[PDB]
Amino acid sequence: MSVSQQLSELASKEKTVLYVADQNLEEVLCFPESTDRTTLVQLTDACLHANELAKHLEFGKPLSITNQYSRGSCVLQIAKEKKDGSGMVVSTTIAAHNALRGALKCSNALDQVISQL
Amino acid sequence: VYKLVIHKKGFGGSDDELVVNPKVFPHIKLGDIVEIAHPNDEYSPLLLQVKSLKEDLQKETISVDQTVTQVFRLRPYQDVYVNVVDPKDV
Amino acid sequence: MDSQLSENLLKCVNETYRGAMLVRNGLPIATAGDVNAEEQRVICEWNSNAVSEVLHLHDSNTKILIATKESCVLGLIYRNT
Amino acid sequence: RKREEEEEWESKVYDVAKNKFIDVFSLRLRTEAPQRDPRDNIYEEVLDQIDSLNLDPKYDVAKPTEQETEFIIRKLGVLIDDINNIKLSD
Amino acid sequence: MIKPKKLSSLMKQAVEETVPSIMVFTTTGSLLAYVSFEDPKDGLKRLDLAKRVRSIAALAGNMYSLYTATNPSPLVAESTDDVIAHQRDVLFETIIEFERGKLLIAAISIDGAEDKLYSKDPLLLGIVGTENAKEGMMQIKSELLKECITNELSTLGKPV
Amino acid sequence: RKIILMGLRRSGKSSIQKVVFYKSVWDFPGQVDVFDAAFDFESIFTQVGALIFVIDAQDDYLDALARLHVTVARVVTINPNICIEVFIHKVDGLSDEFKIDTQRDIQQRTQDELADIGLENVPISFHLTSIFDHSIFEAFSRVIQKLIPQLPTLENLLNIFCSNSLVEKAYLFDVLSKIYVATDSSPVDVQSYEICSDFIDVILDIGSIYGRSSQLKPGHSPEILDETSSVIRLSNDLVLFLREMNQYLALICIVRADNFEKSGLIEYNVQCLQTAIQSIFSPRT
Ligand SMILES: Nc1nc2c(ncn2[C@@H]2O[C@H](COP(=O)(O)OP(=O)(O)O)[C@@H](O)[C@H]2O)c(=O)[nH]1
Repeated sequence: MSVSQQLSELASKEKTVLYVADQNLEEVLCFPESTDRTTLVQLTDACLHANELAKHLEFGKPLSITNQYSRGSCVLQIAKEKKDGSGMVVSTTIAAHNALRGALKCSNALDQVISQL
Repeated sequence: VYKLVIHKKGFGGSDDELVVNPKVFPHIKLGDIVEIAHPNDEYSPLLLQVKSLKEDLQKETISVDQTVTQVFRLRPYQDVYVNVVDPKDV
Repeated sequence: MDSQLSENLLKCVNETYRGAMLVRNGLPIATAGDVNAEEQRVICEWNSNAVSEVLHLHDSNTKILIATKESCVLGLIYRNT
Repeated sequence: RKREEEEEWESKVYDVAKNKFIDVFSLRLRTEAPQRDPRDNIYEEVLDQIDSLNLDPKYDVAKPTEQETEFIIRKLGVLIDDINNIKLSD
Repeated sequence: MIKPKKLSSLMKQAVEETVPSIMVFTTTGSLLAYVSFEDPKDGLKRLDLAKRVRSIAALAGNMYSLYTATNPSPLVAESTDDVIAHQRDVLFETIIEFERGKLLIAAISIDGAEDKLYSKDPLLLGIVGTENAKEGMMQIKSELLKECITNELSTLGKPV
Repeated sequence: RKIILMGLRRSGKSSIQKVVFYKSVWDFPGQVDVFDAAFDFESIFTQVGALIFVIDAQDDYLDALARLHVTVARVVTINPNICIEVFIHKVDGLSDEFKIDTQRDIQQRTQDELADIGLENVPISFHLTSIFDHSIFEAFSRVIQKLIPQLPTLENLLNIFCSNSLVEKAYLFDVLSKIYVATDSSPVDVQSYEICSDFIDVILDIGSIYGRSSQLKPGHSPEILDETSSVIRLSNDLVLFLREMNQYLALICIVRADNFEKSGLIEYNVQCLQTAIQSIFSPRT
């Protein structure tokens, strides 16, 4: 069970949440299994609206949105579309100041394999 | 709070004083009486009867005929309160 | 890019270290030499407790010299052969 | 014989301008909504049972000599001084 | 009073080949001032560049305003509730990566007063990158431009 | 194609061309009609797609209706693609009860004699015009909309632009004549149309006062000028804004100020509609 493997390895040594949610709120829930709150639907709605908005720029399709907040609340996301053409899947993860700038790219590196398969 | 759109009776396929979208108002059936009033009521509210259900409108919009809005001092493109009242009270 | 940082990065690259890689804790700031075909994301995602490490890929033959202090990482690219 | 080509041109430029617009009404806070599909989650475990890639960051550690360590700790300090010696005006 | 020629001269010195356009706009997409790498000589070459910069600022202000209503700060750093009470955070940096460019949106924390020359809309610094651009140099340029614009806009409220 | 303003004597045609045309519109006189051979009527009526007959509401109109019926028969025997419109005129002095009864009487008197003649295939429209109001501009706009073969494409473009951008009402005016080429599917309010007509007056007058440097250079402008864009915010939670589309066209939209907080997205959709209009009206193969 690779889900329990990453559920021990990406919730312990860097302390980040992981959401692999989508448009219709099929919640791949909190990987430390904390309280869910209302930040998931807000972040997923903002990411889908930002992925809709940034297609109209000249630079092309977005790969990632690295949204750094103050005093160590830095959030990175990667949005990828569904294979059956029914929407998009985001990959939300929240960390500290230097916790994102570091081993969080490992967590999104496993999460993009998850969103592929 | 819903946006107030005006239409013309007999124009564009609309033959009623009130056009109610069923996907905006799922609790409104045929023959109901709909109270349309201003926020912070200055004038009398408007009561109209539902005679058709068309899905051409967008969300949070209710279509009233232009002369009915001109009689009741309803400004177009404004917020209105949409409520359903019993026929025995009015 | 400043001129003194550009000449310092040119002083980083030589006939021994064929590639220079300057990077913050998460974001790159300066590149020199042959920095392509991965070998940059593994420097960006790198984090460890100690300060002096030597790393090479087990599916490649490129050896990287890595130092990290004051939230700034320097990477030197040279072939393991 | 030439008006139909003009109509096809107007249809394809109408499709281009339809695809190039921005839906402002979809670009709002549709949150605080109830859940829709909380059951379809077993696809996550049956796809991520193994899928041949659960692999840690590799960076296979050899031990540094003191010459290269001294070289890189001398270089990183003056590069850090170059970073904090930056200025907007030249 | 704000002088846009002063802002253009302040942002002209932070422009390299990998950073074509640096602009300052509001959260509603209203552009204040902008620069460019190459200065156009034709009129239409200025007009299409100004239209592109205005469209970039118009999309980037709404892309910042979508994320400004979300507080992810309680969902990290498990500690006491006084620390959570100290976590009244506002967004100050946003980096978006594309195939053929990069975009950085940073909110300029204007000094002087909380109601000096903005009606609850912070000025946003937009930095446009390319494929060869590096995101860490853009953050250094963003913090230098923010700390210079804030000192430049500290003398606001000009009289008569 | 040309527009022919027919009618009888003292019907109001010269006042219509004083108000509209004088701030191809041709005014045939109230006498020497199609029975007279003073003009080559069959040559002119082939090239004319819109026929407008002006009928006075206050005066007796049965001789005017007979002249209109024989003119309709003449132009149908000349060409089957002509559009016929009836301009009921001089309704400024009439009451609100009088206009509806006059329109009902004129329409019932006309549409039954159309079946009595037998030319039921042709469409004949009816308009209530007055030179002291803006209804003559709206009636001439609905006349002009029939002649343009590109009306449903522009109307569908304005419909999807109003639905996407939360724009309440949109018009595509011509700034020289204050006649709107296209509008959306929602009805045209007279209170909206008056302020949309005077918005062009304010813009053109201020741009005539202050647009003196460059602008009207005889050789060429060394720098290409910006398109004229304006924004007016009102006190009743409504915003009017114009964007210059072509050298003679403009787009005035009515938007709530709640929806004008996201004015950048509306500006982007206005730019995309500008690209669509400039690609439609460009010469092509
Ligand atoms: N008060 C008023 N007078 C009108 C109106 N329409 C037309 N008239 C008058 O009626 C006259 C009609 O003249 P007209 O038929 O246009 O002259 P013609 O074109 O040479 O045959 C004009 O001189 C106007 O003064 C109206 O709406 N109100």
